Amino acid sequence: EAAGIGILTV
Amino acid sequence: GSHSMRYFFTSVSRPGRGEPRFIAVGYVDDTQFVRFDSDAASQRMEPRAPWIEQEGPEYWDGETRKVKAHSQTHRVDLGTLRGYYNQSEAGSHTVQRMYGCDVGSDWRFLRGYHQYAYDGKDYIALKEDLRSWTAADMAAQTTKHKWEAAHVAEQLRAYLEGTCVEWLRRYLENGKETLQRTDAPKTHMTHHAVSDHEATLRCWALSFYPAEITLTWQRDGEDQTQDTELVETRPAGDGTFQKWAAVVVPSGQEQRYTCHVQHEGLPKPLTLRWE
Amino acid sequence: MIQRTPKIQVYSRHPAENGKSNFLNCYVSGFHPSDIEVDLLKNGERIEKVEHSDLSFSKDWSFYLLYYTEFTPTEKDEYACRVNHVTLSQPKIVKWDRDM
Ligand code: NA
Repeated sequence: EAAGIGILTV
Repeated sequence: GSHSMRYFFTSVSRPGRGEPRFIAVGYVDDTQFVRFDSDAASQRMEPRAPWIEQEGPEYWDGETRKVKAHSQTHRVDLGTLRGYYNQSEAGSHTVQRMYGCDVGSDWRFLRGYHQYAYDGKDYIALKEDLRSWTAADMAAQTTKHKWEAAHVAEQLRAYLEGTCVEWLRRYLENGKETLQRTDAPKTHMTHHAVSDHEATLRCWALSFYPAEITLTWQRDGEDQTQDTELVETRPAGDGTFQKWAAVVVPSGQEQRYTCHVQHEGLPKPLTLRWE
Repeated sequence: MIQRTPKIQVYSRHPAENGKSNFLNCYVSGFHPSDIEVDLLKNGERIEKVEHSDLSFSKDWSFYLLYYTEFTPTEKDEYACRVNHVTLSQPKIVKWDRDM
């Protein structure tokens, strides 16, 4: 499963 | 016996031709198992391995939701990065992100990673402690301050040490026939004259899995690193890999040369000879 | 801006035997940026029946793709892969050499 948290715009 | 799960995301801007192209793929070791392409008709995360097909509707719905959220974030990022670097609309630019986790032979966590690149170069990466950032230039320092203030590393660490490892274990179990196999390379060397005084010696490895392999040439036991042409390990298309290494040698000297093959599938490393 | 040239390999999935079905592969790796044109050629002409893998990349950020088609080799038919990319000043043709 991929990440559902922690993936934020730079 | 060691294993990895990795997700790879690529977003490419296309000036005056619509929204950026977005592609996601996911791998366990050297076996792909999911994909998403923004240009495709389905707009779904899709299976690309037989053993992932058994996951139910909630899986596919949830993975599709996540990947679309990644797509939207990288869409914004292309705009932000053009601002950070004072770049125009005239050209196309590329963002890449890759993350995932490694486990050893006992399936226990070794390490986690999360790395981002802009236009083919390191931008920002999570350090090995999963608590701090390596920013590669001044613009990436801006991202670091923002990601520190937003506690992104804590979120990523929870994923990498928890969810990532748990799902890698499930996949390893469900796809055991494919994923926990080792196919030893079938090896041979070929010999062809390139003139009346020289010959190409090529060392082959075929039909192997996983992709990790070392092929080296020796002349009287000395490594011929600078004189060896080594090609990139390449997919046969059936789930196995191929690789060759070549040297050009004076005719008559073949018996001085040996090829050496190391792979996790071999009970012992092999030495192939011309005598 | 970083640009990296594709390393192109043209080869068959299994050891080729005339009259026995097989797959023809063109593997392009090591390239950046991702925009690339790859065609398999049979006696100089574009093969229509061609699939490719999903775009992925290596530890060093460079991209790779596999283009492939089912084929049945013969004595007379000549196969190749034609690749264009911003790093190549003209399209580059690599011929299939079954005797490597
Ligand atoms: Na070109």
